[PDB]
Amino acid sequence: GPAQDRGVYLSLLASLRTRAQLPVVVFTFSRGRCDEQASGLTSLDLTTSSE
RNA sequence: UUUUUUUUUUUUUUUUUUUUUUUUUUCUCCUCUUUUUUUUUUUU
Repeated sequence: GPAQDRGVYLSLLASLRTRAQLPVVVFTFSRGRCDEQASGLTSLDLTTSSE
């Protein structure tokens, strides 16, 4: 769902940032919805202030 | 629920020269009448 796919995004991005496999590549099969994925999350902040 | 790839505005430059206005034709050709020729001279 529109609000449930975000749940999937914040589920996979939760049980993987704790462990060492934080670098992740998502092979989206559409040039259009690829930007839609990043647009509707808006909060990961996976960067240190030094980086 | 629609991915991936398909180049672009020709290369060249560090060659010598010791002439001179013009330019080139036109043929022989019946002159009508008072004359010898007047004359010094002086006032500029």
